[PDB]
Amino acid sequence: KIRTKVTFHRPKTLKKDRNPKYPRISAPGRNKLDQYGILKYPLTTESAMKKIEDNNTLVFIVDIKADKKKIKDAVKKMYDIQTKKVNTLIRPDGTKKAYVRLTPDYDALDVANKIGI
Amino acid sequence: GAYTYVSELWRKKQSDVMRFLQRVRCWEYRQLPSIVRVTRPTRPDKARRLGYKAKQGYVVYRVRVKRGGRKRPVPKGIVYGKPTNQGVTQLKFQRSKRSVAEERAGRKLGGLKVLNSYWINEDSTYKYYEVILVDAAHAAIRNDPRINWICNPVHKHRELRGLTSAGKKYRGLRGKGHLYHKNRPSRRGTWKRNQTLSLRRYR
Amino acid sequence: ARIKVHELRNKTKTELLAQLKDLKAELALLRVAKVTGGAPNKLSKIKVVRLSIAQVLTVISQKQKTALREAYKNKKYLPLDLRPKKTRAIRKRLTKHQVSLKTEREKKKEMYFPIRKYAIKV
Amino acid sequence: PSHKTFMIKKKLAKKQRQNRPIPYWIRMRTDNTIRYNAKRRHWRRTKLGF
Amino acid sequence: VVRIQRKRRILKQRLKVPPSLNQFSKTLDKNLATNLFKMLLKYRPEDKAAKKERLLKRAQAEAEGKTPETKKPIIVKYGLKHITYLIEQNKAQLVVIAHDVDPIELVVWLPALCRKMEIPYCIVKGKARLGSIVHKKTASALCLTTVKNEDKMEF
RNA sequence: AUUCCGUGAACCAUCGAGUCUUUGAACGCAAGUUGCGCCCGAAGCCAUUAGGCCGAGGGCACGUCUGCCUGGGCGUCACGC
RNA sequence: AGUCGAUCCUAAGGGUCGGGGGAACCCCGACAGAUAGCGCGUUUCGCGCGUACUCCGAAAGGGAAUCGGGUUAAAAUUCCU
RNA sequence: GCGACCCCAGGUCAGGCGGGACUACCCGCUGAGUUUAAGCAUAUCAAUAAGCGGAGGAAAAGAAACUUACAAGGAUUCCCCUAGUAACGGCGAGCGAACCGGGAACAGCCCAGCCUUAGAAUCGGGCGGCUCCGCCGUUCGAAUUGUAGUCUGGAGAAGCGU
Ligand SMILES: [K+]
Ligand SMILES: [K+]
Ligand SMILES: [K+]
Ligand SMILES: [K+]
Ligand SMILES: [K+]
Ligand SMILES: [K+]
Ligand SMILES: [K+]
Ligand SMILES: [K+]
Ligand SMILES: [Mg+2]
Ligand SMILES: [Mg+2]
Ligand SMILES: [Mg+2]
Ligand SMILES: [Mg+2]
Ligand SMILES: [Mg+2]
Ligand SMILES: [Mg+2]
Ligand SMILES: [Mg+2]
Ligand SMILES: [Mg+2]
Repeated sequence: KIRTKVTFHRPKTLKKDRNPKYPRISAPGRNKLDQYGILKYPLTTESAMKKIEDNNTLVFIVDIKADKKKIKDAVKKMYDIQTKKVNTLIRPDGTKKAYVRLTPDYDALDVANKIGI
Repeated sequence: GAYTYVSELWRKKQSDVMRFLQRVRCWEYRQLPSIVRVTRPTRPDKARRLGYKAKQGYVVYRVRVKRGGRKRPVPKGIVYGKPTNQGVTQLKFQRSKRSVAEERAGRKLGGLKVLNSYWINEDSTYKYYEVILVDAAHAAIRNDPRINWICNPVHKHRELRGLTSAGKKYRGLRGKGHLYHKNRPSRRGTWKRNQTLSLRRYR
Repeated sequence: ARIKVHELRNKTKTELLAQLKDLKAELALLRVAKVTGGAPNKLSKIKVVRLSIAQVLTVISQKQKTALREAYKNKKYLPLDLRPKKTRAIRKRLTKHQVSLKTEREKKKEMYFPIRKYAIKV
Repeated sequence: PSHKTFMIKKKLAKKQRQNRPIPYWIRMRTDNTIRYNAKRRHWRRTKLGF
Repeated sequence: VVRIQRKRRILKQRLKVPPSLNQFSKTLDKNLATNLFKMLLKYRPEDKAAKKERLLKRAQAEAEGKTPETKKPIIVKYGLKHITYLIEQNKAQLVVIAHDVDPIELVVWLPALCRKMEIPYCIVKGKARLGSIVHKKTASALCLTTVKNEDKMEF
């Protein structure tokens, strides 16, 4: 054997991927954050109604754990409407609120009428 | 028929052969960490007589401990008290060095049970013991009737409760009679029993 | 119109999932009614729908767990969630056979000189 | 301050929710002993001490 | 590990070795060792497969052949206990001791015992080689108690 | 709500089935941060012995025991060159 | 709020592996040591480099990117154009 | 260059174990002073409080390297007595057991070493079966630097009879 480096380096040895005999968890967990759990209920305040009328935007109360991507996906699944952009904030009461602006192809007033506000 | 030969040779500790071997071994141990597993015992006969068996689940760890007394660990060697307690040096730990070694092994290896230990080597600075430990979770141990008692919960941390051979030695349980009666069932238990003031219903 | 657990137990997984989806949609509609100022009759249905959702979920979970237990029956190395819980110390305990293990001399002593049945009268 | 951590904000939200009078119908319950909310807090009287 | 195993050899070389340990540095010559070991290769103990085959043959033939007599096997003996017992009982005819037994207190007295019992002994290189002889990872020592008629002269 | 002569009310009792959020000995790294990483992967989109997007969900701490795989050192030897 | 900040970097320092002490709670802190890994081509294996912490530590230090105009009872370089 | 062994290294390798929590009792360590002595330093407070660890339903102890000096008792533990005694103590203040005797309960045992060598008879894992806290078959591995079996001083090995 010929060594050109004075420093000794640990040789590379094979590693094996885990192949457990039994699964630690019997079955995959349930999807807690589904679309129904993501979308709690729409907001029916005066400001929300003004947003719907003017900016073609819906106002929703959403699970605090939900992100903008999940909110967009849940809105699409629930109401079959595209979203131009989702803005989010956490109210002082601790709940998450989302302003979801629909694309021009969709009418916020018609969507709200279908929802039932 | 060889263990007797080995035992007598190890009894002859001042012989040239033993001195050479112990010198080499002490040098080698000085270069390694304080606690280190050994593949097999270096005193097979002593391990046998202390309860080691050459089967799966038995392990041996070499433990190195510092020599000397116990200096009172007070800052600047200052004692706030009476002259009788003002002493700092020349104070002695109530436990033995082998007990310290077993405690270190047991604390380090929380998943095993310390069965026993024995002296192997020493220099002016260090004393060396080998501790025999048992993996109570192994099927061989659990199915061996002579040792599976160690798996019962009452034997947890024997070394830390002083239940090993060294534990009994330093607790004063290796003798019986007028010279040792105060240590049974324990020194503190005897003190409590003796100090108890019994006030019966009918006095 | 009320949900019966014994009736749910006779349904399949797909039917139970469809019923769960319908109940979730109804619960969402009831929440919308509540936030828009629904009448007390609509408001009272929230408890019923939530109970129905919980019942359906429980039936699904019990069926799945029974299936998993049957699949893992007569097998070693079960999943931890399916292994018996008991307590930590009880789980660590030695088995009855291991407790009863003894040496050959002890077995011979028990076989040769057991405690005899005797009386003192004559 | 305007800069606040998420955990502190959530704790403040909980405190705000807890700071309210008791429902009126609580006083009409059979064998009721609650007269008012004994744990009411005012931002100027007692500080949260966070 | 490398540094310490090299320094151990250096220290053993530097320090004076008492004669009892020094006697283990003089092993059997190459030619003599090769002859002895080629002799030993034909007295190896049966392996697990051979033992199982012989046991099943004996079980099959027990009732049918009415337990026919079988010649006593002639094989090398191993295991420190058994070797020491044979030496003490004067049944051993040749003793072979590995030169690299660790701890060496196990066999440091064996040459003295063999000399006292008038049993010829040799110190050879390789407990691993002895173990290979006896189908084991290592063997502290081996012993021959008897040899075959065709091999008595060379023995 | 309840065939209230009944698979049946209950802010009833009891327990075997099941669910059980963020943490905490707390375990990928941290923390006055819902901050910063890596790995596997159901279903779906078009993509066809080819790979892409997404992601349900789950993994990656330390010390140890048994067994195993992959390796290092003339540390002890042997066979060849 | 992709554009304002945290988030990223490191400062004084803090917290650590191994090692050394310690009855032990713990103490020193990369100092007693087979480091993390990083590039090239690929039958995913080979080749070449590889000085023992790729951790915390700044809403005033360093630093990727937004501007008008308009709009609310209360928000905006975040909402509308 | 190959092979055997030794020691060690890396594995999110297959399967296991450990950490922490509670306080009345229990086990180990460490450890004061207030106070008493009409002052005070040895002593006392106290082998205590505080501090650091480790268990269970009890823990610990336990089958004599004992007590005794007798016409002898016979593991350990606890109660009564011994006894405020022997002893210790600026022999000051104070401190202070044990044996016998009477009761509660009672239980004895397992190893190491010389002793298969006509073959490790021992044990663990995987796989396949079964009346599945275990048994059987097969295959790998551990182990001769010793797993099983016999033996533990009260004995015991070997031999001969019942
Ligand atoms: K004093
Ligand atoms: K950070
Ligand atoms: K240490
Ligand atoms: K360090
Ligand atoms: K900054
Ligand atoms: K603008
Ligand atoms: K087997
Ligand atoms: K034995
Ligand atoms: Mg290096
Ligand atoms: Mg003091
Ligand atoms: Mg360390
Ligand atoms: Mg960084
Ligand atoms: Mg006990
Ligand atoms: Mg009296
Ligand atoms: Mg008595
Ligand atoms: Mg098996």
